[PDB]
Order: sequence, then C-alpha cells, then structure tokens
Amino acid sequence: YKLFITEGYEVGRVNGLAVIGESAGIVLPIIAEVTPSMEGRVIATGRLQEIAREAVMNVSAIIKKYTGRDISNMDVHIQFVGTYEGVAGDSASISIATAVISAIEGIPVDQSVAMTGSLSVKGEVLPVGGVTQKIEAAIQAGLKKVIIPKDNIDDVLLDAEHEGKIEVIPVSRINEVLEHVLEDGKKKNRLMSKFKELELAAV
Amino acid sequence: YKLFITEGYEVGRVNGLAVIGESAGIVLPIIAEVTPSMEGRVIATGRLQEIAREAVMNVSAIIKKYTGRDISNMDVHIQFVGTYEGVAGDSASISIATAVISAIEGIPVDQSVAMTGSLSVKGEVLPVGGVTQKIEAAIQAGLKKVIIPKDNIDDVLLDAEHEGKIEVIPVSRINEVLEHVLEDGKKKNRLMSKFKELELAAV
Amino acid sequence: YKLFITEGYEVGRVNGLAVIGESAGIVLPIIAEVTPSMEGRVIATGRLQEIAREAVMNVSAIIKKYTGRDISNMDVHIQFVGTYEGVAGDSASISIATAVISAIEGIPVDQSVAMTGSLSVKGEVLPVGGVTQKIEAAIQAGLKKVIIPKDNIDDVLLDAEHEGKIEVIPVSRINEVLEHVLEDGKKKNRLMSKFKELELAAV
Amino acid sequence: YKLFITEGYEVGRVNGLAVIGESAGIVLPIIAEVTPSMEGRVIATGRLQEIAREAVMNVSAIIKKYTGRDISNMDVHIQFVGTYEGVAGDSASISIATAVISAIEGIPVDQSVAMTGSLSVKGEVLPVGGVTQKIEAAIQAGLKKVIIPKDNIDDVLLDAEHEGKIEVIPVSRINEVLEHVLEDGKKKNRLMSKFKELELAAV
Amino acid sequence: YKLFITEGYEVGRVNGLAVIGESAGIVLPIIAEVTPSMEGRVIATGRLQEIAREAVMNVSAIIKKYTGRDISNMDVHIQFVGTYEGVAGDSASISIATAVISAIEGIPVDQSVAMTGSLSVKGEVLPVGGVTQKIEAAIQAGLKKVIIPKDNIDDVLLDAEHEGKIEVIPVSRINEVLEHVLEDGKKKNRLMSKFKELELAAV
Amino acid sequence: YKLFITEGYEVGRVNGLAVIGESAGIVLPIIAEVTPSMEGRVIATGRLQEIAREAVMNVSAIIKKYTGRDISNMDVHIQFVGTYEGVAGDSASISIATAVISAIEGIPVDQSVAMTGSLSVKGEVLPVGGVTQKIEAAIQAGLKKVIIPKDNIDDVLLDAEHEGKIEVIPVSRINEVLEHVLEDGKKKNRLMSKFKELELAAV
Ligand SMILES: [Ca+2]
Ligand SMILES: [Ca+2]
Ligand SMILES: [Ca+2]
Ligand SMILES: [Ca+2]
Ligand SMILES: [Ca+2]
Ligand SMILES: [Ca+2]
Ligand SMILES: [Ca+2]
Ligand SMILES: [Ca+2]
Ligand SMILES: [Ca+2]
Ligand SMILES: [Ca+2]
Ligand SMILES: [Ca+2]
Ligand SMILES: [Ca+2]
Repeated sequence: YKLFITEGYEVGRVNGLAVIGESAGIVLPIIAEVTPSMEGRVIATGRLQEIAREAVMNVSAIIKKYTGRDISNMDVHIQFVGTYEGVAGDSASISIATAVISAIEGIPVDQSVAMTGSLSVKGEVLPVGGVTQKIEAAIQAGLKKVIIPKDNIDDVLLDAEHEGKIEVIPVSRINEVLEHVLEDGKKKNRLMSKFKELELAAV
Repeated sequence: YKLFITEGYEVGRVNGLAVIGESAGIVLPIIAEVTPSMEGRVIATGRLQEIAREAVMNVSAIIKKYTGRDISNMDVHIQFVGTYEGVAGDSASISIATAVISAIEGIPVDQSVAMTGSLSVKGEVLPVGGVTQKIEAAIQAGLKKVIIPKDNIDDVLLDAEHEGKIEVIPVSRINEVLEHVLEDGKKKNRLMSKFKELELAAV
Repeated sequence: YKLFITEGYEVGRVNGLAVIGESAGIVLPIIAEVTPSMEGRVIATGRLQEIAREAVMNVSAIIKKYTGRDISNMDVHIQFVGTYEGVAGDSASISIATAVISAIEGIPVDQSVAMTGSLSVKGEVLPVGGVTQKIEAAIQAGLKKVIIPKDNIDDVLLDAEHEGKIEVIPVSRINEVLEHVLEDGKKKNRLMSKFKELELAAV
Repeated sequence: YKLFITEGYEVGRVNGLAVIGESAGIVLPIIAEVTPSMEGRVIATGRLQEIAREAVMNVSAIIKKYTGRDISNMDVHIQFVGTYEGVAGDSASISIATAVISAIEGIPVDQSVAMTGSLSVKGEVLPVGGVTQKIEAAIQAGLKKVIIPKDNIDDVLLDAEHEGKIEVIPVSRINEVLEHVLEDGKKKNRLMSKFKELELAAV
Repeated sequence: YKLFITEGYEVGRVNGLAVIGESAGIVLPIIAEVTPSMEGRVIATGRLQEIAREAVMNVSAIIKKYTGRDISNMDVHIQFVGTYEGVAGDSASISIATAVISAIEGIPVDQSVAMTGSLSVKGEVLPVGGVTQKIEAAIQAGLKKVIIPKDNIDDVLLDAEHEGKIEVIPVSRINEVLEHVLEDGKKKNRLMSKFKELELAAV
Repeated sequence: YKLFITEGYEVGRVNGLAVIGESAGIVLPIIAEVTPSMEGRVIATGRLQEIAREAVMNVSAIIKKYTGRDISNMDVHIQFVGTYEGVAGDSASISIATAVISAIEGIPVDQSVAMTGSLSVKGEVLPVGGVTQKIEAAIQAGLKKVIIPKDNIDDVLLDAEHEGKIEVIPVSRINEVLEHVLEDGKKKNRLMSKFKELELAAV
C-alpha cells in the first residue's frame, strides 16, 4: 500500500515533502479540514504539531487580509499522513498552507504535484533544506511535478536518470503555488483574483 | 478469559485490530466514553496515547462539521483493552473514531465486526499495514466480519482454510463503516442522514 | 507485621489483588487521596504507575458523567502498599477505581472484601488473569469475600480445603462493587442513586 | 566522625532508620530542602530515589489538603546522609515526610528522636520490617527516643541491656510524629492545629 | 540557501540578531503582517512567542500614542525565520517592533541593516546582551550596517579583521532606527513627522 | 550593560525591587505608558502580568477618585525590564503604581530611589516580603535611597558594611512615595495638592 495519491484532484490534501533523518526525502501528505469553532483552534498532534501551527497561523494572515474568510472563528485540523520518527518538516510548510486554502475554499488540489517551501506571513515562499532529496522522493513516488522555492533552484542536483523524470517548478509566492495545483474552474478564478493583490503588494 | 466480545451490540466499544511485533495480528478492543468538561481533553494513557489523540482529533472534525455535536466541550476518554508491549496501532485508528461516535450518539456497535484503517480529517478511510495478519487475528477470535480500507484489498492473502471464515468488507469512507457496524434503528437513521453530506462532499 | 487490614471500614483503602511472577497471588492494598490542584494530576510512582493512571482516568470518566464531581480539578494520589519486584497488576484496576471513589465521597470501604478486575470507561468490570491465584492470596490473608469479574467465574479452581473459605462475588459493573464494599448509610444511598443511571445505561 | 546529630533541633533533618543487608539496622539521616520551581520536581538520586519519590508524593497530599502549601510549585530536594550498598529503606519513609514538613514550615526537628514507618497518603503510619534491628541501631547511635508504627509494637524484642536504653513511641498518624519531634512554639502550634482535621478524619 | 536577504528593501521584514546557546550570534529575520481582526490578537508560535508578545505590545503603545493607527483592532502576525533550539532573543526585540511598523505603514525596510535592542513602551532602545557576538553574525551574513543600543557601545570588541567590515550605528530611540532602515520617500517623511513628538517627549 | 538607570529623572520609569528564587533581591525596573483606548485595557505580558493588573487596577481607583483622570478610557502598558525565571514580585507593586502616575502626569521619577511595597486601593502602602534582600540589591546597583513600607522597618537587617550605603525611607501612603521620587516643580505641586485629600482621608 501507499499513503499518497499520485494522480487526480482532492480537496484539502497536498503531497508535501519532508526529510527523515538528515537527508532522506519522503512524501508527506497533509490533509486539512476546517470547521466552525462551536475563537478557533489549530488542532494537530504529534512531532510536527509546531510546523502545523506555524503554517496555519501564517496562512491565516493572508486568508484574512486577501480573501476575508473569518478563519479566526474556525477550527483548523491538520493531519500528517504516515507517522515517522525523526521527520524534519518545512517551517511554515507551504503544503500545509495550501491544504488549508483548498479545504476552506472547497477547491481540489492536483495530487500529481508535490511541493516544499516555507510560507511567509506576507505570502512569499521562502527557501528550505534538502530540496534535491525531497525531489528524489517525489520521483520515487511517481509524481509528475514538484514546486520548490525559487531560491532553492541552484540546490537541485539530480542523476541524469532522475533528471527528466519530474518537472521542477520554482515559485516566489503562494499564488503561483495555487496556480499550478488548484483545479481550473470558476472557484479557482474567483480565488486567484482575490490573491492578485498579494502579488501586486509583493512585487 | 477473553478481552473482546464476539457477538452482540455495545455502546462505545469496537473490536479494532493491531499488530504486535512486526507481523502478529491482535484484536485490540477500544472503549470510549465522552463526558462534560466540567475546553475538552482527550484522556488516554500508555503506549498508544498518540494514536488515540490522532483518532479523536480527526473524528472531532467530522463530528463538528456534519453532526454539530459540541465535542470541543467534552472530555473524550479512550481505553485500549489489553496492554501489550510492542503494539503498532493504526494511525488515527478508525476503531477509535467509531467508538467515539458510538459513545456520543448512544448507538451500539456490532461486536462481530472487527475493523482496521486510518481516519482522515475529511472522513476517508486510508490504508494501513498488516491487513492479512489483522484479518487472521479476527478469524482466530471468532469474529464474523472485518472492515478494511478499500486500498488494502489487494493486500489480503489468506490460507484456503482461513478464506471463507470471515467476510472482508472494503470501505472508502467512515459512513460505510457506520452503516455496517451500528445497530439499525431511529438513532442510526438520523445519524446516517447527517453523514450523507460527507459522502456527497467526498465523491 | 501485615500491610493489609482484614476487617473494618476505611476511607480510601481497598484490598486489591495482584500477581507476582507468573502465578503467585498477593494482596495489594491501594490507598487513595484526592486534593485540590492548587488542572489536576494523577500522582503515583513506581512500577505500577501506568495502571494507576489507567484506573484513575477511567474512573474519572464515570465520576464526571454520573456524580458530577469536578475530579479534573483535583490531584489524585495513588499508593500501592508493599513494594514488590515483578508485580503484574490489573489493567485499570477496579481496586484503584474504588479507592478513588471512596476517597472523593468520604465513604469507607469494607476491608474484609478483596477485589480484582479492570474498570472500563463505561463502568463495566472486565476480566483479568490469575483469578484463582488471587483468590488464594485473599484466603491466606484471612479475607472474607472476593469480588471478581463475572466473566472469570469459570476460571476459579480451588482445593476443597480452600473452597468454602471465602465468598466469591462475581460482578458486571462498578455499582455492584460499591454495593458490596461501601459502608451502609446516607452517603452510600446518595451515591448509589447517582450510579443507578450507569446501570440503566449499561443494561 | 558521625553522619547523624544526636541532640538539638535542626530544620529539615530527621534521623531515619533503615536496614542494610537483610537485618542490620542503620541510622539513615535525611535532609530535605524545598525551593521555588523557577511544576515542581522531587529531586533525589541514588539507590533510594524511589522511596524519596514515594514519601514526597504522599506527604504532598497531606500538605495540600490540610496545610494549603502549594508544594506542587516547589522543588523538593531529598538527601540521604551516608551512602551504603544494599540499603533497604521504609516505603514512603516517615522520616522523609517529616523532613519535608520541617523544611517547608521552618520548624526544627529533635535530633534525639529516630523514627521508622511508612506514610500513607491519608496521613496514617503503616508498619515496616526490621523494627528491632532499627531500634538497636538507634541505641548504638546514642539516640533517646524512637518512633515506630503502632502495628509494630509486638515486633520489638530487645536484650535486657538494650531495653531501657531508648524510649519506644508507637504512633498511628503523622501528627503524633510531629507532636513528638517538632520544636515547641508558635509555629508548631499553628501547624498542629491545621493537622488536627487529619486526626479527626482518621479516627 | 539562506534565510535572510542581505540587500534591498522589503515590507515587514527585518534582519534581527539573536544568540543561540550562550554566545553564538545568529541573524534572526522577522517577518510581520497586520490584518483586520474580523479585539486584535498577537499571533505567534514557538519558543520565542513571549518576545513577540512583548515587542508587539510595546510597539502598540507608541503606534497608538503617536501615529493613531487602531492597532488594537488588528491581528499582528509575527514570524521568526529559521527555527533553532536554544535561541535567546532580545526582550521586546526592536527588530519585531520595526517589522510591525513597516507592515502597518507599508514602508519597506533596508535588508542590509541588522539590529538588536529592546523597545521600551516609551520608544527608547534599551541595552541587550551578546552585542559583539550578534555583530559578528551580521558580518558573517554579509550585512552592511548594524544598529545597537547606545548603552552597548562599550560592549563591542571585534577582531581587526572584523572591525571595519560593518558600520555600527548606536541608537537611543526608535525613531533613529526608523531613520536608518526605512526607505526614503513621502511615506517615511510623513511617519517620521509623527514620531518627532516621541523624540521631543524623550529628550 | 545594565537594565536600570541609577541617577536622573525619567517619565514612567521606576526602579522597583523584587525577589528571584526564595531570597535573592533584584532591581526590577518598570516602564509604563498610557495611551487612548482607540474601554481601556491593562496591557502586560509574561510571568508578572497578574501583578501588573493588580497594581494598575488599584492605582486606577486612587487616580479616578483624587485626580479625576479618566484612566478607564486609557490603555495602560506595563513593561518589566529584564526577564527572569522565578521572579516573585510585590502584590499590587507600588513601583508599577508610581510608574503609571508618572506616565499619566508627565512628571519624571528619580531613578536613584528604589522602592518596594504593595498599593492598597485606598492609597496605603502595605508590607511585603524580602525587604532586606531587596535593599541589598538596591545597594549593589548603586542606588541612593530605598522606599519601604513602614510596617517592614523592623525587617531590615543589613551588614555594617551595607548599612550606611543607602537611605531607607519608610512610608505609610502613596503620597509620601510621590513626595520622595517625583521631580520638584509646578506639575508635582499640583498633583500633590490633589493627593492631599487621600492623606486626610487615611489619617
Ligand atoms: Ca520538462
Ligand atoms: Ca521547470
Ligand atoms: Ca462471504
Ligand atoms: Ca467482501
Ligand atoms: Ca458461601
Ligand atoms: Ca458467590
Ligand atoms: Ca521509658
Ligand atoms: Ca513507650
Ligand atoms: Ca565606517
Ligand atoms: Ca558608527
Ligand atoms: Ca542616612
Ligand atoms: Ca531613614
């Protein structure tokens, strides 16, 4: 069996990438759900709960500012698929941020696209460690594309055999992430139009 | 003596399945109780407390979203029946999730049906390891049926003698689990109607 | 000297039974005290601290649900009388649960009645191992009665000489335990009336 | 040189008694200090650290309940004076409990009075082994009095020559211990008045 | 890769300096965002959340008093770039305060200028520890200037080789910080004019 | 470096004194600022926030009654200079109360005068613990005078070498505190005249 889906579109699920030990890449899928608070909490458990809190708090800033969803009155549940000892995750992981946006908006995410990077509270995608090793894991999982922070482009060093097996997509900002992974449609168009101001503000 | 019941309907009790060591299956009954918080806590102890937290947090998302029970203001007590060294449980175990739903709703669970799988925060049943070995344990305990994640169907490899001794029921979603194990009646009908939106959302 | 009392009524003290090594029964008295938390902690130490946590967490569920004592804001101190290497205790020991109820309610427990069994979070008394050997220890200590889980009744096999020396009382539920060991009186009546709903719910 | 003081009053120091090997008594002085936690810890090391934890946890129950000191937010340091291989200490040693009370209250303890016994979480003094041999050690150290659990009174068997050399004081409860060893004064009066409810509750 | 930018102007981002362990300096970039509250919260997580609360509360005082922004009805998100164990940050870090002002005003901060210091609620820059070591980190990161509290000027002791590699700028007050790091322009002029009263009040 | 100023007059800043651990004195400067509320809040964070709330609420009573400042429509920011683990502050610390009065009135406080004491809602200065140890800290910091509650005068016990290094000023009431620390001038005269009724009422 496998804990990631390699093709198709799913709401609230993103193929993130992380490292186990010092150097081994893994596909680390994230599933998010948002609910009414019945003040909202970030609900997460385990070794990566701090990363979940970082990502959810940072994405909440951009959601409030640019989309106007009252995420402060929602509970946000973050699930990491596959428990591993010694996982090193991306600070403020963009995969978690993306899963939250997908969940709140009801817009499915392309499972063939893995991603790694850290979300700034301003909507920028900041560099992370282990990019080559994460890309390798994505290739071994049969994923088609991998989003990485633009500032990590020169960190990519793959074998000739692995090069060519995956499309590497460098990004500066969260809206480029959403452009590449969200399912095309009315909902996406509408959301992307709200995020345009983030791009205008950031350039 | 035995720590599982093999027939009849009980509130808040589910015959889960787990692995001890690398490969030996065990029946791992879960008993859950929900109480007023007198913010609610997940109350669990021992080697499997993290799995209990995962399952309770994930099921809380679907309970809040689809049933509107204020589970955030309840304490949720999870008990694993039978302490074993070296138990490997299902992440976000569906048996724990089911026991919690049964406890909150007061709808008994069929003890003749064992289950294994991991609950997503979206209500999906995700694949787990050791499915053949868990099925074997269910057969040795005299259980009639075993629910497994659909994605584990091709992981089943039983002897001719064991094949035929238990009905294997693959599932995609939590509501199918509840369909098969919850006692038929007004209460079930009412609950299943609330969970219908989960199925609509997930398909 | 002796570490158990064989007759009379004492608040917060119960003659539990356990096993040392594989098969030797022992009387294992438990003394409990509850205090204000000055969030409450289970305060216990030694080899059996996990069993103390299990029993206290499980009894807390029934105390909150049925009696409304704010046990969550109390510290609960569990003492095992007599340190032994290689003690195997009852999971969620009913003797610990009973001692806690006695301590919180100020209702003394009959020292002539030993007990063994595991408390479910629903208030059921679940079967345990070594029942014959525990009964033997109770007989050797000069105790008059021994409460055991009903599901262990067929596990009793005593010599003709030992048979007849102790009254074996099988139980299904915690309120039967309390019926047999708590001192008769206004306080007991009042508490038993609160626990009646547990019995109604469990039957 | 000697590791015990035989006369005078000292804060936080008690002449406990223990056994080395199977039968040889020793004077085992305890020194305790309480500090702010800067959740409080029991700080102890060596072969007897478990006994220190037992005694400190049990006395904490009575301190919280009857005196209202927030011992949960203090660190409690326990020192055993004289390291010996093969020391068998009293479970929940009353000497450790007494040293802690003396330290928290700033009321000195009479060094001419040795003691042995186990503290229950309810404030009772429970019987221990080796009482004759501990009394002998107290006599050889030149101590004037020895407190023992009342239930050990019939365990005393001294030579004619040793009989008569020490006053044996049997006790039921911790407040009798404190009555005999704490320095007379305003502080003692005040503390003894708080512990009166323990005696009322225990009789 | 690197987690700091060494040149250019960015809104809401400041190259702060901190210490890891006892003595090692690090560049600790801060990114801040302010949003509508949808009462405002300081939203921060991790080991340095208390410092973030201090800095945001202190800067809020000067923002309310001198600029009249209703920061009380904004959420203020603070992100520390790069998670490290054992970071010791500046109390009420001026880098956090500056990032908040930059974010609320939309005026970019010069990334070539690092800073360390503690903001008083009156707008003063108070001394901090580890100034030499922080300056060293700034030099190793390739930063051009470092702002330090004036009272730390005599704490600077750099090698001949490091001296000369960075401009050290001592400051008394927050407006001098803003003078040196904020991008020149209409927006800055306007803001600096509001802060002039702080300087008048503080001198 | 140092976190206190030892000479000169500063608005809103007071050299308070506190204890760390059980007995070590520290100089704990307080800085206060008052702003418009844009209902007013006490804005404080950290381990001492409750003391800040106490002091600000108590001083607000006397400010409203005797000076007529509408402090209810101001935010009051309290900053403790120097974070320490295990600080024990003065309940309703007079240093915090004084800093607030200084901030609201714009009258500087003499930094050479340290103080300790608790402010009553009636304007009295109530006794505190650790006075000798706080005085010692003031002496070690090079402060010239220390205000203490009159009822603590007999608690002072300094070495011959320390005696003589600081002027100890006992006080009954807040206006004596203000007499000794506020800068002489029109503003002070005016404020002291308003507080005269407090003294008349309290004598
Ligand atoms: Ca390509
Ligand atoms: Ca590409
Ligand atoms: Ca079949
Ligand atoms: Ca089937
Ligand atoms: Ca009989
Ligand atoms: Ca019977
Ligand atoms: Ca005598
Ligand atoms: Ca005697
Ligand atoms: Ca220069
Ligand atoms: Ca310079
Ligand atoms: Ca003088
Ligand atoms: Ca004087």
